[PDB]
Amino acid sequence: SDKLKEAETRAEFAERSVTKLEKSIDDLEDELYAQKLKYKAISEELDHALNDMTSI
Amino acid sequence: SDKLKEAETRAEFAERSVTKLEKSIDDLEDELYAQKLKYKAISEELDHALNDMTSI
Amino acid sequence: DFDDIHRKRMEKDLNELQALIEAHFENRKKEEEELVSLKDRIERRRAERAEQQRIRNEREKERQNRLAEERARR
Repeated sequence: SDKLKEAETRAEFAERSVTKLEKSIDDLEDELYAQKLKYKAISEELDHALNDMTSI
Repeated sequence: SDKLKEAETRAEFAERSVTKLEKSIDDLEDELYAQKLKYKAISEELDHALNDMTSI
Repeated sequence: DFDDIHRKRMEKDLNELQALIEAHFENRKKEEEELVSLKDRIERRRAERAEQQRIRNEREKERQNRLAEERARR
C-alpha cells in the first residue's frame, strides 16, 4: 500500500508536469511562428523596396 | 502488484517523455531567440537607414 | 513664393518624419533590449531546468539501479 501511494502521487505530479510543458510548448510555438511570418514579410517587402528602387 | 507495476512503468515513460520535451523546449526557445536577434539586427539596419533618412 | 512655403512645409514634414523614425527606432530598440534580456533569462531557465532535471534523473537512476541489483541478488 505504501509503495502504491508514493508511486501514484509521483505519477500524477509527472503527468501534470507533462500537460503544462505541452501548453508552454504550444504557446512558444505560436509566438515563434508569428515571428517567422513577420520575418518573411519584412524580407519580402524589403525586396519589393529594392525592386522599387530598381524602377526608380 | 499489477497496479504498481503499471504505475511505475507509465511513470518511467512519463519521465523519458518529459525529458525529451525539455530538450525540445530548450531547442525551440534558443532558436526563437536566435531568429529574434537576427530580426533585431535587421531592425537596427533599418534604424541606421532611418537615421540616414533623417536627411528628411 | 508658393514654392518657398511648399519647400518649408515638406521640410518640416521631413523633420517630423525623421523625428518619429528615430523615435520608433528607439522604441523598438528598447523592446529588442527587453527581448534580449528575456532570451538571456530564458537561457538561464534552460540551464536551471537542465541541472535540476539532471539531478532528478541522477537520483532516479541511483534508485532504479539499487533496486535492480537487489532484484538480481535475490
